[PDB]
Amino acid sequence: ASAATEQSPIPTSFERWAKPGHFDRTLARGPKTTTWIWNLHADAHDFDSHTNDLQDISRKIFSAHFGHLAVVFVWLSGMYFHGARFSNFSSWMADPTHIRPSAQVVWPLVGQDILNGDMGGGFRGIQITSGLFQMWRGEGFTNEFQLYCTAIGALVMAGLMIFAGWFHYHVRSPKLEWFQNVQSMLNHHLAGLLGLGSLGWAGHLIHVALPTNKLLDAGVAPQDIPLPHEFVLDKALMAELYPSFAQGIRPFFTLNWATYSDFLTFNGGLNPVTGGLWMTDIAHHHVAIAVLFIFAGHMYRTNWGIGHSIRTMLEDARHPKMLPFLSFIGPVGHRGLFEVLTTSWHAQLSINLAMMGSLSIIVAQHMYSMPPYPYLATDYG
Amino acid sequence: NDCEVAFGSPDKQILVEPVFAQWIQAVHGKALYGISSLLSNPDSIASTAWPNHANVWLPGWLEAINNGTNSLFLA
Ligand code: CLA
Ligand code: CLA
Ligand SMILES: CC1=C(/C=C/C(C)=C/C=C/C(C)=C/C=C/C=C(C)/C=C/C=C(C)/C=C/C2=C(C)CCCC2(C)C)C(C)(C)CCC1
Ligand SMILES: CC1=C(/C=C/C(C)=C/C=CC(/C)=C/C=C/C=C(C)/C=C\C=C(C)\C=C\C2=C(C)CCCC2(C)C)C(C)(C)CCC1
Ligand SMILES: CCCCCCCCCCCCO[C@@H]1O[C@H](CO)[C@@H](O[C@H]2O[C@H](CO)[C@@H](O)[C@H](O)[C@H]2O)[C@H](O)[C@H]1O
Repeated sequence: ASAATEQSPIPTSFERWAKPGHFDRTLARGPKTTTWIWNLHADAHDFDSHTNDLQDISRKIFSAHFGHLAVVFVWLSGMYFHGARFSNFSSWMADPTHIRPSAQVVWPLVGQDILNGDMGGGFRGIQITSGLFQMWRGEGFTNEFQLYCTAIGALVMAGLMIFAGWFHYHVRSPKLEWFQNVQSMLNHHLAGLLGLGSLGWAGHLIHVALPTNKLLDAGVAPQDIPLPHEFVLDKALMAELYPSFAQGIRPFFTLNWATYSDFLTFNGGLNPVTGGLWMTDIAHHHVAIAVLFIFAGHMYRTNWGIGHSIRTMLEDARHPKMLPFLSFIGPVGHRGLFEVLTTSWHAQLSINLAMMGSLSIIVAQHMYSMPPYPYLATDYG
Repeated sequence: NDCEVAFGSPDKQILVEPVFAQWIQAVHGKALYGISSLLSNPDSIASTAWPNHANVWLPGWLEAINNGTNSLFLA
């Protein structure tokens, strides 16, 4: 307890598993025909039909989100494990222009090992086109043990995510007033999820990825490269690569930022060695958008007076307060939309799916033309 | 057969011969296979028309069915 918002019932019972259709009143009747079998999976996740309280539906949605995050962590663990056990990642790390990325080998069964093609270096496997190798090279991975460690960490995170979804429903589930705090959610997601996330990744890039990639582009063999923590540990090794790390974190507080202009570059092109974007330019990007997203997260009034109220901003966007040619939306405007979006989960899901699909399309159109990983643009598959 | 040929084994295909239609090809006088059936057998009851010997169609028809260049009873 810390915010006094939980005390959820629905005791973890086992008997409620041998009675399919328990969620719907007509689904728990008694099958009769076969349409029931198909109806079982047609509205299994539709928690809106099952019950009528918005708070119970919100609790169910929150725990379903946690279980989904667990599924995605299991998938990530599997991808890192495939790159750490059934891959030619080290071979590709040595020669990423003549070796074909492969992270899947087929068992020698009926006619089946013909799918294991020669990938260069004597490796008989399937050529993966997921871009995992190019991503791991840019992040800072050099050997497969680091990939195995990341796989174990993702599996641990998956177990942790399936405990957070059981603890936020079967032990201490939030109240509806917590879910309706869109101001706090926007503040935290904008400043703590996106802002601090990209700030932490900029820290990783400045201390792990930029070193490793600079040595890789220089010509150093992958197991001749120091491990990332030495880049973090001693500043002499890191100051050999960059001469702006000799002044430490002093030019930042005294606002002498052009001192840092050799690892926060603003080149804006492609690395000729790798083919990907300039790694220093990437780190500078993440620093700038961290400063932008954190600053954006202090916009909405939460518990301290300062901020906006989205309800006020919505209710004021109306004639005669609009631009004169935009005044056709009338004297009510967006008045009832804050209560639409804080009481309907479907309205929120519609907006978020539209933005998520549009942003995935934007991701597709920005990664062929500005290839953001080493040796990505040349692997056309 | 697709999965055998794709996995580099055209020899492991299941190839079943149409033995009944190959035999009906033989009962008309096709010597393409090793089936000495009715009109393929030159001194058979069907080929000779024993009491009558009036099948005056037999040599002309076997000049055409054995001719492996027309479409009459393709292999
Ligand atoms: C100790 C383990 C445990 C037990 C005994 C229960 C028991 C219960 N839970 Mg549950 N829960 C758990 C863990 C557990 N939970 C965890 C770890 C989470 C976080 C994800 C949840 C989150 C959760 C929610 C949101 C809800 C419940 C509900 C319920 C109750 C109804 C059961 C039911 O719906 O039939 C279902 C029987 C099943 C076998 C469900 C299987 C589905 C799972 C998630 C597997 C699907 C993932 C799939 C494999 C992904 C790959 C897809 C594949 C095709 C590729 C029941 C008493 C529901 C309730 O209260 O009913 C009113 C409710 O809505 N639980
Ligand atoms: C504008 C935001 C933005 C952009 C352009 C990037 C770009 C990049 N990131 Mg990322 N990142 C971001 C935000 C962003 N990041 C945030 C907020 C986090 C914390 C959650 C991260 C955490 C992160 C990790 C862990 C990693 C990266 C990596 C990368 C590089 C890989 C390619 C890629 O992601 O596709 C390009 C992405 C886009 C085209 C769109 C980004 C989607 C954001 C979330 C939308 C933000 C909305 C904002 C208002 C922008 C305006 C709308 C816009 C879509 C037009 C690339 C240069 C990888 C790397 O190795 O670097 C070399 C890597 O592993 N990032
Ligand atoms: C990849 C991956 C993974 C991993 C992850 C990780 C590894 C993590 C992390 C991490 C992180 C994420 C870290 C970070 C951090 C951080 C941050 C975020 C920071 C900050 C800060 C700040 C903001 C500052 C402030 C201040 C100022 C302003 C000045 C004065 C001082 C002070 C302090 C006050 C896993 C395995 C899970 C799974 C798979 C995937
Ligand atoms: C797109 C996508 C994806 C990916 C994702 C990712 C990769 C992500 C994320 C994310 C991230 C990247 C994140 C993050 C985060 C971070 C955070 C959230 C933080 C923080 C903070 C803090 C909490 C800190 C604290 C501290 C400490 C630690 C101590 C000292 C002080 C300080 C303050 C510094 C996938 C494909 C999978 C799927 C689909 C979608
Ligand atoms: C205006 C009234 C019309 C009424 C028509 C009624 C239909 C008439 C049917 C005519 C049928 C002819 O069918 C009969 O076939 C026999 C078959 O051996 C022919 O026989 C033929 O076979 C021998 C082979 O040994 C041939 O070498 C020869 O050219 C010929 O004789 C007869 O010559 C003919 O008489």
